[PDB]
Amino acid sequence: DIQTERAYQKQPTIFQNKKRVKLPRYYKNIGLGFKTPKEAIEGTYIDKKCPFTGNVSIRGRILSGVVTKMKMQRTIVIRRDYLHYIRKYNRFEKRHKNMSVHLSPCFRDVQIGDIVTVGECRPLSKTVRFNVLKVTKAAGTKK
Amino acid sequence: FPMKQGVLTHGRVRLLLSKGHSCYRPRRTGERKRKSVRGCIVDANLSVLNLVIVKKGEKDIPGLTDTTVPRRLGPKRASRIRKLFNLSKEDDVRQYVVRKPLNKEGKKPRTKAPKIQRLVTPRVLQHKRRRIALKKQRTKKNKEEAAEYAKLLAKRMKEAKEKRQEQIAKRRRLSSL
Amino acid sequence: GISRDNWHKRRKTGGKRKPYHKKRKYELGRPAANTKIGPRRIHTVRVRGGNKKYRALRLDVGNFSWGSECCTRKTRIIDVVYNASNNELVRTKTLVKNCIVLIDSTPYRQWYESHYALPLGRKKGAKLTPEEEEILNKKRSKKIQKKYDERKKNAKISSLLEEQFQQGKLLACIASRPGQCGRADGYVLEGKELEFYLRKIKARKG
Amino acid sequence: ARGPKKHLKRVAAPKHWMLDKLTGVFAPRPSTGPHKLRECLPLIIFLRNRLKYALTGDEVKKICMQRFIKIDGKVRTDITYPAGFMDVISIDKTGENFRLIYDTKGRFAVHRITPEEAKYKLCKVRKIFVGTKGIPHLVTHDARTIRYPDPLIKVNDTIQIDLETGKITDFIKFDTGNLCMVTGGANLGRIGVITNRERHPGSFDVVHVKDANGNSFATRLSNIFVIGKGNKPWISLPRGKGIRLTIAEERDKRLAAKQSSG
RNA sequence: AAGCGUUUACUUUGAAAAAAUUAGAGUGUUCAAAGCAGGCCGCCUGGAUACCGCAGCUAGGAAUAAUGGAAUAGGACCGCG
RNA sequence: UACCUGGUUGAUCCUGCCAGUAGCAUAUGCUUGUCUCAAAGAUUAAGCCAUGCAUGUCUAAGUACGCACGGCCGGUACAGUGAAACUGCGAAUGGCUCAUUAAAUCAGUUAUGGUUCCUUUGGUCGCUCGUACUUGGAUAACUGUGGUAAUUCUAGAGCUAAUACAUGCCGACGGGCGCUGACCCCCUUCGCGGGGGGGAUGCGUGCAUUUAUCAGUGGUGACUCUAGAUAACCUCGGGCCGAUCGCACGCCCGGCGGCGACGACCCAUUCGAACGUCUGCCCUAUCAACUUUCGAUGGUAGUCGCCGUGCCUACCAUGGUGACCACGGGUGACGGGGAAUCAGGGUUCGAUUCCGGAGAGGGAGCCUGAGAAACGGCUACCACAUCCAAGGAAGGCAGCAGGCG
Repeated sequence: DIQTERAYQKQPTIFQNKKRVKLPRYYKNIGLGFKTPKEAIEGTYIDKKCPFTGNVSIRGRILSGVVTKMKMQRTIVIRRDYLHYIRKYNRFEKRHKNMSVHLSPCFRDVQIGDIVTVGECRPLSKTVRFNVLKVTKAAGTKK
Repeated sequence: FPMKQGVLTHGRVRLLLSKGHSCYRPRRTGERKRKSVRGCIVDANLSVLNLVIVKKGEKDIPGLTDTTVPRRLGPKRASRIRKLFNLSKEDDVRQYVVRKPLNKEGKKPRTKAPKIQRLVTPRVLQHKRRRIALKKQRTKKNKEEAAEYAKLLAKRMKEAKEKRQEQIAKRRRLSSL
Repeated sequence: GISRDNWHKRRKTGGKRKPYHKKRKYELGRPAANTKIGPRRIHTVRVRGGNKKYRALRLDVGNFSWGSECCTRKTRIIDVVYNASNNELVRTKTLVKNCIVLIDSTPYRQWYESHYALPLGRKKGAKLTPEEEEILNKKRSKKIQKKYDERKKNAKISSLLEEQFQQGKLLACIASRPGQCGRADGYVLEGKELEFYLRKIKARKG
Repeated sequence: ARGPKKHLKRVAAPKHWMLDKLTGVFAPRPSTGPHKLRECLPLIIFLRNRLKYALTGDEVKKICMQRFIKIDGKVRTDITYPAGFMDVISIDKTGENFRLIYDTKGRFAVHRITPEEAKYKLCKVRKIFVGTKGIPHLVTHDARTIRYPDPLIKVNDTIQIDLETGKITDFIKFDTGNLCMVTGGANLGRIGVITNRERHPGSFDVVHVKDANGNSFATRLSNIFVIGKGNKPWISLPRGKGIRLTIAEERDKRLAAKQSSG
């Protein structure tokens, strides 16, 4: 079922080994007026790199992006189309800085084309410094 | 090339040294430098041998047994004066100082005495009573500083309880509206 | 030795960076501890900022927390059973963080028949002839019999723990880092956490 | 550079000292202390460049050895002491007490105060930390960690202290409708009243400051010092009184003094 | 008075954008370049101001450039067992 | 200041470049009276350096038995300078240059809620429960032996001091409190039983750290924040509780007090440093597919680190990027603020006095020191290179001047 990794998988805050006679879970609000999702509380998973149920806090900047790849485990790759004006030739240039953000399995139905706001945090790997905060649905296509 | 301690060689080796070890003076603080030293063993490839006579012989050499070199510097710490002169804690050390006669041509015969270190002095007793006074003064200062804060803490905990007593009075008015 | 620098390797694409400076003193990496079990021996190292760290080479001290009653003793360490990091450290006796090891139970046993005075384990046929701990179980007054009766009803032990105490050996986890501070503290395995690793030892042994 | 800076170029220092290029390449680097690097004032500039007491910098070295300059009760022997906002450099025997307040411009001004004013300060607390024994600590902008406070002082508040005991005396709280002055930047020297406080999530907070003549302008929360309760300051004001009138009106008052005197 | 808004590109304001250098108030170093003075029987004063590109924060507008709401109806709203 | 003329033809109008036109930097040639500022080895050689010099420093507040001086009032040690030496801080600052470097440096907004911090400032510094009227023994200077061809080379014998080095307490200190808790007192029940108080003995009871839980004084936009207690840990290659010194000087009948310096256990300040986010860089398709068990892309668990991280290690997935130009190559590319020419739009330069990065011939490694992978600091090798008695020693001017190419 769960805890298929090498060591024991649990939240560092919780403790269930006290003398008995559902498992307790610890979470946190994120700030800047973003809600806490329902399944991060309801679920039984753990993730130390999640800004809701892990030892990481969002600080600095908060930006957005659109998902283009998901072929990794527990993280995705986003696309960031931004426009830059050139002073000499008075026209715009199409540039993007695609980079990976850590998608926790707190969200389940994540598809292509979804706009996802993202928050700066401490570096958790070589190049990722971001985590998925909340996921908005795509333009239509409910089915 | 001077010889070394414990190198256990016989020829000529270059060895790095450090502070706290002999045969190398640290010019910069903690600098490492190799130095050509000789082995700890003695052989015929030597120029000067340094010998220390521990057991005196039966016959009399006129070089060291005849002429006894007087002491250059006596003890300076008052405890070594107590060790040398067999002094207790109560007897005075100032009268038992080791002075030296000083005389030369053109000047009067003088005498000089060392400045005794770690001697019982009412100056350091003034320092000893001062550092325990600051222990007294800081104990008294923070005790009253906490006492005035406790009354200041007792100053809010009555208005804050009354502030909630006025607020719990306020919820009763809205319940009867 | 080893250098702790991000710029010595490739980009996210695959290109190789061109460094602009030599390895610095704040890019320092020293050889690993790789401690063993024996007499106590701490080696000190000077670190960045004028502080100190304590490197363990052979260590026997360890203060391990019993979770259900929150009491810990500095109990001897004897061996290594399983480590979640490397299978070589399973066989080579080393203690790093998060090591599942076998420890003696007796310092926690002494507290149990002293504060609570209830027999746990203690297979019949053998009795303590020095009679030191029967004093710890007998000679009760009137109003302390009420207190020890209260402890009797509030000491329902788990069935998994008693089997582990029957052999005298307990399982412990290394929460602290002996490489940094020289201490190999942790907490004793209990309940579901202990139950997971008894399946894991058989999964590797066969 | 294998360590921190110790020297200071004459030109590399920011504008608010009005240092001059023709004298020397270097400048007196402020040492380590309770105030900033670009918001302080070393004592050598305070006496040589402003007060016209000396001609060379070596005279300032002699003065501190002659037990004359005392700072808030403690005689500092370092002529490069970083002295920021509201420090009394108090002359002993002539009695001229000086208080470092910003001028209407970005500079400092020579300001004579009476000894009754110099016995105390107003200080602005920065943070509250619970001490190791549950002791609330107040840390000022010049880092005066005074324990056992009146807790009604909050994060963005100010404290009135005494200097012969090192303890606080009174406080002024951050209420909407209080006086204000910008401590740093292009609007350095703007004395006005607070008209509205706005809190913005995540980023820095902004407080609108209203001039007595009606000139309302915005100031960020870290760039604010309150000087008094309502419209009654607890400190003194230099000439100009922190108005920052337009540059066209400066020349109109400049020629008023010239033609009247000749 | 405190909080919320289908997203941007746009436009405007505000802090910030390190000095000297860009323009530029004052001043007979005999003009002048430069420089931060000087004048009166201790004072008056100054050493301003303007720009600070791009990206980011902030606050008013949705005209214009897009985006789609719901159509096998699991579409909105007040509600019940 | 939004400008031009001549040149193809027997003779015109156009395209078009060239030639003239004016500043902007460098050199050369001629010539030069005054006077105020004044660039100035980088272009090719970040090539090499003879010579001399750039970090040493003593106050009353660390050591003075050097008459080298010096007071005569001595026997109660040192009047006071005081060479030199032991001991702390700095020498990681500064000056020079741009070799190297193309999202890398660097420039603007940001965060350490993911760490340190020498010195300075604001505070705790009798909070701990177990010879102090001051512990111990080693040394430099000095006396004496010199060894060597040569050095800022070094030892043997006699010592002596520590704010160098180890050990460690008088006072606080008599009790407040949690446990083991013997035992005692009171009420009720026929009684067992139930309930409420007192308490012997010992252990533990500061700060800082390590493991673990309970409840939730004070704040942040959010803590696994700070803080309280419970149960233990305190590294012998240790953490503080002044085993330091100097200047006036007082109160009681031996006991009490002052002004400091210095260094300290810890929390804040400052100068910072490093890790992070977004945005911005010259040319190249005669570079189209690049990278990946020789971490390339994420996860789990560990090691190091000042901490977060494939920074590194074993196992899981083969991914990550590119035609929105990836990878690769070149760059007479350190970057920026900026400078020149200009209607405007730009172009070119920017090593050069300011900021940030790098470095001292080249990489590799390192002690001390808070701070260096330093180089007017070391350890090796390579290229160069000094003395030599042939045994060996000794060096880094892309610093100041200056010398050669």
